[PDB]
Amino acid sequence: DIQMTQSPSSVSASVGDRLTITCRASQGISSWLAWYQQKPGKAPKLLIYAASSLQSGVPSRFSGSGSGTDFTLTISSLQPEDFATYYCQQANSFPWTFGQGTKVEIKRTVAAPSVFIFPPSDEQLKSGTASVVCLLNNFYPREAKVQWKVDNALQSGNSQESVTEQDSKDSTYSLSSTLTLSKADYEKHKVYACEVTHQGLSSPVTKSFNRGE
Amino acid sequence: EVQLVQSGAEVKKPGASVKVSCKASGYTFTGYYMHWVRQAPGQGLEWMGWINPNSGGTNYAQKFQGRVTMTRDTSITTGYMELSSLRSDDTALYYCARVGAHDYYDSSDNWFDPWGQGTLVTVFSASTKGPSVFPLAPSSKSTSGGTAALGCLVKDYFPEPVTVSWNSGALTSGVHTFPAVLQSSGLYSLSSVVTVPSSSLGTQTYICNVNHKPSNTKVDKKVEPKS
Ligand SMILES: [Cl-]
Ligand SMILES: [Cl-]
Ligand SMILES: [Cl-]
Repeated sequence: DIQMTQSPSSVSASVGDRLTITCRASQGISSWLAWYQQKPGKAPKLLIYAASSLQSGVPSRFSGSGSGTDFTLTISSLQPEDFATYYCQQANSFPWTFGQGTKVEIKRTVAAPSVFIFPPSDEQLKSGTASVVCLLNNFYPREAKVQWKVDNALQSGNSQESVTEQDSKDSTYSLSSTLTLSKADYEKHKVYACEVTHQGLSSPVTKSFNRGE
Repeated sequence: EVQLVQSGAEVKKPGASVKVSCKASGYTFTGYYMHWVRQAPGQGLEWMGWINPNSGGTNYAQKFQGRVTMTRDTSITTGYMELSSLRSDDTALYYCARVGAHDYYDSSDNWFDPWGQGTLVTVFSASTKGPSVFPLAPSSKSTSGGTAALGCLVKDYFPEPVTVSWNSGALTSGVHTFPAVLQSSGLYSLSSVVTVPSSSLGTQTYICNVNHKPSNTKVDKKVEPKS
């Protein structure tokens, strides 16, 4: 079988940069090479085929070059929506095989989060559980610290976080932290607070609410 | 429009079989091969085989030979991929893709285009469980500088995935649907949020459309400010 070796495995670049991604075949495949883009949550999409032909409808900043064993995908002017994983693929011989993929990430300016907090819904409380959600919206870089305080007591062991992939329009992250308690424990305290620390904030930001108000 | 629409995600026990379908529309069905490609956790892509829907002939990657069967039903322009004796590392996103021919690289027809949306097959002994959907209501504590945040919490489901749309697809700007977390119970949870003008919470309607296909759960939840 033909092995396809892609490099680099990942690259961080700025909007407007020229980016090059390489793919090396283990043997000569002439021009039987394609490049695909896989955006988050989506199927791959053909960008370039026959090493250098542009697929209809694909922005022309994506171009390909090379023949034989060494191939290059070029993005001439990187855009935020180019955050994606790119794969080469040979069609010279079955089995058709792919490179391991190159993850493209976008560098941008610092952006402070907007912070929102949600008490549990009355519907959920009826079921016996209280989920309290803290949202950090549209920040950069990804490093962020979320601390839960319940009646000014720092919490540990009862929250989970999830972060989005970089946004396709502004390259920021968003993050949810969910504090989960029994309805009984929830009803034993008044003040629920989410304290956010991030490079874009001069001082930590706290969003809080009093249970039942 | 040329499109390939695949069947929904499924959980299957180790040793069982799964049969994924790929409904083609908008092109001459017998005029293109249908290929299958799968994507494991490490996001590598792995070609599985093809079916020629005109002749019915197939060709499978040696890795899946004896375990995969590709078939088609021309009368409903649908292809199928059945993978038997499922094992833990068969957990993957399975894609169908259209390929025009295998002998002329210079044509755009003769590469994977388009692809189906993928079908997540989870190989595990646990039973399917549908999610609960709770509102994340906009309030004074989720309103900063003229913008309000609101959302839906989608809790306690198995296996992945759930999809969330807003207002049946008409609301996409500012939506963030978070990657699922694995709870200690073994069930998944995620939230989907959107930011909107605070000025119009009284006049706009915000409904999250939650789909968990493994359990045939579809939930539309209206999210409104709490009185
Ligand atoms: Cl060679
Ligand atoms: Cl409520
Ligand atoms: Cl509306």
